[PDB]
Amino acid sequence: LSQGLQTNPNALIYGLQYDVLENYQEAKDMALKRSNLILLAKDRAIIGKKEGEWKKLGDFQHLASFLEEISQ
Amino acid sequence: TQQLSLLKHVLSEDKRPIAFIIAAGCPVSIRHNDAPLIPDVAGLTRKISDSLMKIIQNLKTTIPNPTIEDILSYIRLLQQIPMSGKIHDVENSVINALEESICELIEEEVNVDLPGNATPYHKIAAWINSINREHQVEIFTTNYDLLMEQALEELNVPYFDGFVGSKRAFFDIRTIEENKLPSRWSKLWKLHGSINWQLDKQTQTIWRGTPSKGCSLIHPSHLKYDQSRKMPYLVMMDQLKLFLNQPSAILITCGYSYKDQHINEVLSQGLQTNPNALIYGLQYDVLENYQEAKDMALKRSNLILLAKDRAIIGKKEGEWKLGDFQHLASFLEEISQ
Amino acid sequence: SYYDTTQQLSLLKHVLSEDKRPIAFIIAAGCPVSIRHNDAPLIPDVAGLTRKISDSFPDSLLMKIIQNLKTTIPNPTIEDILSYIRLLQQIPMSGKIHDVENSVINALEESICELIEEEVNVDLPGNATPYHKIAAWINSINREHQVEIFTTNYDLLMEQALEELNVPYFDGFVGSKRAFFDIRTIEENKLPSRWSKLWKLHGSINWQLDKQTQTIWRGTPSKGCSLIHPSHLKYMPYLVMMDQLKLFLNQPSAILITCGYSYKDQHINEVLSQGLQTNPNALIYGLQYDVLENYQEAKDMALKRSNLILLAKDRAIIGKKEGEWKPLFFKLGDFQHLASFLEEISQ
Amino acid sequence: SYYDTTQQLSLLKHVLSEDKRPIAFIIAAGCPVSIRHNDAPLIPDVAGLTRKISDSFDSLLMKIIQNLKTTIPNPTIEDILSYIRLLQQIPMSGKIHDVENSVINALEESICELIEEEVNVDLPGNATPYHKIAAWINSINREHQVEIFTTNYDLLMEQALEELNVPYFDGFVGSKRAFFDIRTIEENKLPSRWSKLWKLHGSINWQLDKQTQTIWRGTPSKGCSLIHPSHLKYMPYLVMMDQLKLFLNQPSAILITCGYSYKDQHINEVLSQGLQTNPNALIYGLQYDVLENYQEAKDMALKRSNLILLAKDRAIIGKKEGEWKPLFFKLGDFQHLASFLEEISQ
Amino acid sequence: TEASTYIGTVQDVNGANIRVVLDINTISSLKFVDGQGYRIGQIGSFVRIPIGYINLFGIVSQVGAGAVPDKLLEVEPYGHRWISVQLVGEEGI
Amino acid sequence: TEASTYIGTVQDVNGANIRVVLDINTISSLKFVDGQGYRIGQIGSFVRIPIGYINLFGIVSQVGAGAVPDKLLEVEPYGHRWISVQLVGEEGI
Repeated sequence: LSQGLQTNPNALIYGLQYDVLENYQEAKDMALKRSNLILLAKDRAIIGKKEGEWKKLGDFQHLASFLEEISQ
Repeated sequence: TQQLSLLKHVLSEDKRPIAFIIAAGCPVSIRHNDAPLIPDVAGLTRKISDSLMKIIQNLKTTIPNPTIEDILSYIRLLQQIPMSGKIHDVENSVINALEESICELIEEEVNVDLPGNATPYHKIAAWINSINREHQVEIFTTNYDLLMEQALEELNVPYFDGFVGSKRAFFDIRTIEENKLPSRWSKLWKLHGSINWQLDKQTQTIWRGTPSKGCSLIHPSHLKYDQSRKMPYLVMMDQLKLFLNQPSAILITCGYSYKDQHINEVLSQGLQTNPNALIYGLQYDVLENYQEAKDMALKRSNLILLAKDRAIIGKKEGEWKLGDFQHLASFLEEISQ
Repeated sequence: SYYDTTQQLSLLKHVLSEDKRPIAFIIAAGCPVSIRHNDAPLIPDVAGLTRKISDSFPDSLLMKIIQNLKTTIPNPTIEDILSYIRLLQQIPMSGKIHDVENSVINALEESICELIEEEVNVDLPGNATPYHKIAAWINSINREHQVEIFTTNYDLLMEQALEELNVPYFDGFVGSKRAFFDIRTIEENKLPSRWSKLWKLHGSINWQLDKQTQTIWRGTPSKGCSLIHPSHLKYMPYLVMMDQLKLFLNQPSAILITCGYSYKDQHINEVLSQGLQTNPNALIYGLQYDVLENYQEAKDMALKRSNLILLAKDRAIIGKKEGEWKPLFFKLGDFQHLASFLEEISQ
Repeated sequence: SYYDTTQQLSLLKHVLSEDKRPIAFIIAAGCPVSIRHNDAPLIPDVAGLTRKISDSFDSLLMKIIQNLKTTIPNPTIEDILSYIRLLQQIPMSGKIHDVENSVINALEESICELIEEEVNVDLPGNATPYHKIAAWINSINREHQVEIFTTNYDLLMEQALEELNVPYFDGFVGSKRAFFDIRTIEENKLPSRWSKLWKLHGSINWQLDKQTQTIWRGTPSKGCSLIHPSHLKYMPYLVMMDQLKLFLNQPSAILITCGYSYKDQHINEVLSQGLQTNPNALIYGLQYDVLENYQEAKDMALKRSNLILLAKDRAIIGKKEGEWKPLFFKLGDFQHLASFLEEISQ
Repeated sequence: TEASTYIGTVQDVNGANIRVVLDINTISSLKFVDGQGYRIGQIGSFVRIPIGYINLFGIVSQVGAGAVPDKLLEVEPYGHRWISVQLVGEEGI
Repeated sequence: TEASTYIGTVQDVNGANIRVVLDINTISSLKFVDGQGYRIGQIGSFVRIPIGYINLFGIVSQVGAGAVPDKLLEVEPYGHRWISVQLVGEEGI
C-alpha cells in the first residue's frame, strides 16, 4: 500500500480505525510518510499527514447505515 | 504575494521544461549540531588555512580576498611549469605535497552523510516525483557533495549523471547527444565535478566509482583539453547551452553567488538569444551585494531577480522572498499539494 | 540418423548475421572454467567450489550436514548446502538437530560466504579473453533490437569486459553512489535501442542488502556481506529477472543461445519449457561441451519440444530425432571456440 | 606495393569536376615559401622565423630556450609565445628567469612588432598562384560554395581575392570597426555565392581593444596585434574549429591540404575525429618532401582509411604504403598545384 | 494465431496461374520450421494450399514486380510483395 | 544507416535475370570507398548481393529504360532508375 501510494499520488485511501488513534503506530507512521493516505479514528482525525481533533463511522453497523442513507 | 502567485500558475502549467541550479548557498542552509553541514567557501578557505601563505598574500597583492579555487589553480599552474618553485621557496616538493594535502582535507571535510527525513532535498525530490511532465526537469549542481543524488535515491527517483556501468563505470558520451532517455528519467549534471571522479593514468578517462584514496577530480581546469570532449566540464556546459537555446519558459536558480564569469557569460548569451526563456535567480542577502547580478539585470531584461531587501523586475529596480533553501522547499511542497 | 556439421554451422552463421531478429545469451558456470590464468583455471565451477568447501570447511559434525542432505538427494552442491543453512536460520531454535546452537551455523554461513566472495572476486586477464571477443561482436552490427545477456554467475567478469570496450548496458540498478534498484523502468521498457541489457538470474557479489530500510542496492563489493542466493526466501528481484526472461521468450521470432549450461537447474528448465511451448516461433540453441549422455533433462526436453536444438560433442537431437555426427566433433560447444567463431563471423 | 601518378591525378581531376560535393582548402605556411619575390623567399617558413628571432632577439632568451628544450625538441615561434603568455598568466613569474618580471612584457611586444613588420610584404603582380586559385574559385557557379582555411598570419589571400573582385566573408561584419559576429556564423543563412575564408591561427590586422573585452578587425595598428596561436582567454578559435568540424561532417566532403606539415596537435585530432565520424569524408594530404619526415601523417594514414597522403617519393593510400611507378608527383609544390587548378578551370 | 509454415493468401486466380501476397511482416529470411531452415518464397521452391482436406501443390514461377496484377501497379508503383504460383498437382485422401 | 558500397534493392527475380532499383539520390559522381573511386552501376561492372552468409556476384547487362518492368513503363514512362543484373557465381565457405 505504501508503494502504491508513492507511485499513485492521484489516488486516495480512506483508512479507518475502530479504536483510539494511539493503538496504530504503523498507521500513524504511514500517514506521516504518505499524504495521500487519510487515517480516521475515534480519538481524532489525521488529515494531510497532520494530526487533527474533533469538536461515529467507526461502528460497522453505523457504516452500513451511512451507506444506506447515502444510497437512499 | 502578487509576485509569488504569478509563478505558481506557470509551474502548474504543462509543457514546461524546468531546470534548477543548486550552488553552495543551499548546503549552508542545512545546520547539523548547530553548525552548517557543509561550510561555505569562506569557511572552506578558513579550514584549509588552519591546517606557503607567502604565495597566498602575493596573490592578495594582485587580487582581492581569494577562495580555494584561486589557490588550487595557482598550485596547478606552478606544477605546469617544469621548475616554477623559484617564485616561492623551491625544492620542487612544496607544491605537490600541498596539492595532495589540500585534496585530502577537502575530501574528508566534504563526504558527510545526509541527516534524517527533514532535509529540504527530500521535499525537492518529492516534488520532482509528483510531476510527470512531458519534459524532464534537469538539475544542475556546482557542489562537490553527494547530497543531491543521495536524496534522489532515498525516494526512488530515477536520474542519469552521464556515467553508465559498474565499479569501473566509464563516461559514455554519445548517449548524451542522441538524448534518447526515458521521459520519467531525470538528468543530473555536476558542473564543478565530484569527489568520486578519478582520472586514469594510461588515458584520459575520468571514470566514476568508489572514492579513491586521496585521488579525486576537484575543479577540473588543468587538462589542456587533451582528448577533446572527454572533459566533463565542456559537455555539461554544452548541455546547459542547448537546454537554454530550447524554446522553454522556466529556469530557477537558488544559492548562486554570481561569482563565476564562465557561467555568467553563457547565461547572458542564452538570455539574449532566447527571448521566451525566463530566469528566477534568487539571492539570500541584500540586493546591493551582487554587482555582477545588478549589471546583468540592467543589461538583460528577461532575467528576474529576487533579494531579501528588494527585487529587480524587467531591468527596473523595485521595492519591498524565498531566498533561503528551506523556505523554497516548503513553498514547493505546498504548491505540489 | 546422421547430421553433418557444415549445414548446422551455416545455419547458425545465417541466423547470427541478421539484425532484425532479437538475440539473447545464457552464460552459465561452465564458461569461466574455459579460461586459464595460472596453471589452474581462473575460476572453478560448482564442483570445484564444493570440493574447496568440503576440504576447507569436529569434521564429522561439519560433514553431518552433507550426510543429512545426501540421505534424501544425490551428492549435493553449494546451492543445496546454502539453502539448507538459510532454512535452518529461518527457524530460531533449530540448532538442536546437530546440537550446535547460535553462531555455530550462523558464523559458519558467514565464513562460507566470505570464502566464496574472496575466491570469485578476481580480475580479468589481458585482452585475449573470450568475453572481450563477445563484447567486440556486440558492437559489430548496429542492431535495431539490442542483445540481452542472462547470466547465472556471481563474478563481475562480463561487466569488466563490457565496460572495457565502452558498451552501454543497463543491469537494472540506476544511480551513481547508492544505485537503488528500480522496478518501474524495467517493466515500462522505454530504453535506448543502442543500450544493452545484462540480467543476473542468481545475483552477484556487489549486491548487498542493508536491512534497516529493507531495500536492495548495488555498490562496492564489501567484505563478507553478499547476496549469493540462488533463490532465497526473503520477503524480489529474482522473480523480476525470471519474468524478464519469460517476456523475452514471448517476442516474435526470438533466438536464445545457451553456452556452458548444464541443465541441472529446475526452475530455468521449466521456464524455458513454457516459453517454448507458448510461442512456436521461438528457438533455443543448446550448445554443450560433453558427451550427450550426461544431460537427461535436456534430452527429455528436446524429445518433448520440437523447436529446441540440442548439439552435444558426439550426438545431437534436432527435431525430436536423435542422431550422430557424420565424419569427438563439433568443437563449438567449448566457450573458446564459440568466441572464435563469433569474432570470425563478426568481420 | 606500387602506384602510378597518372591514375591518381586522373582520379583527383574527376573529383574536382563535381559541383555536388562541397570543397574546401587548407593553405598552410608551405604555400608562401613557394613564391620568390626577391632573392630571399617572400615569407620564410617557421624555421626561418625561429632563426630570425634567434639572430635578431639575449641571456634570458637563451635561458628560456634551454628551459623549454629541457623536455622538448627544437622549438617554434608558437612554443616560445605560448611559454611567454603562460608566464604572463602568473603575476610573480619574474623569479623563474631571475629577471624580476616587467621585462618579458616588453620583449614579447618587441617580438610581435618584429614579426608584424616582417610579414607585411605585399603581393607581387597578377601572376601569383593565389590569383590563379581565386580565378578558379569563381570560374564555376557551384551550388555548394568553397570554404578556405588558412593558418597564415599574412594577408596574401585577401589581396589576391580582392584583385579579382569575388564574393567574400570572413566572419567580421562592419565598415568602420568591423565588429566580430557570432550569430551570423551559426545560422549559416547566407547566399551560396558568398565565399567563406577563415583564419584558424589568427591574422596580423586583428586588434584586441580590451576595455569591454571585445575583438575587432581592420587597419593594423603598431605593436597591438592578435597573433596568438590558440591563447587561453576566458573566442574565435573554439567556434571556428567547431565550424571546421561541422564542415567535415557534411556528406561527401573533400578537403585538400597544401603545404601543411601536420606538426600541429589540435588540427590533427579534429581531422581524425571528423574522418572517423563520417566515413564518406575524404582528405587529400599534399606534401612536398620525403614521406619519412611526417610521422603523425603516417600514423593518421595507417589509422584512418579515407585519408590519402601523397609525398614526393612515396605515397600511402588505404592503410597501405607504396612507391611511385617510374622524385615524382610534383603536385606537392604550390606552383604546380596552382597551374593544375588553372588548367582544369577552363 | 497463424500456425507455422505460413506465407500469404491468394488474391488472384487465372485458371492455372495463382498470385499470392506475402503476409510476413518483415525479415523474409530463414523462417525456421521443425528445427530446419527454409527460406521464404523462392523461384525453385514449392508451396502448399490446403483446401479443407486435400492439399494443392504449386511451384513459384515469378517473384517481384512481374507478379503484381494489372492495375495494382497503376494504384501504387512502389509496392512489390507478390509472387506468381503455378499449380502442379494435388494430394488426395 | 546504409553503409558505403550501397546501390539499391532487388525488386524482381526471373530465375537468373535480376532487376535492381538504384537508391542513390542521383549521386553517380564517382563514389569513393577505401581510398579509391568506383563508378555507380555501369555496363561492364560487377555487383555483389549478400544472402545472409554467402555473397552472390553478378554482372550488369542493361542500364536504363530496358531494365524497367513491362508495365511500370506504362504507369510512369519517365522514371528510369533500373539496372538488369545477370547472376554469374558465388563464393562458398
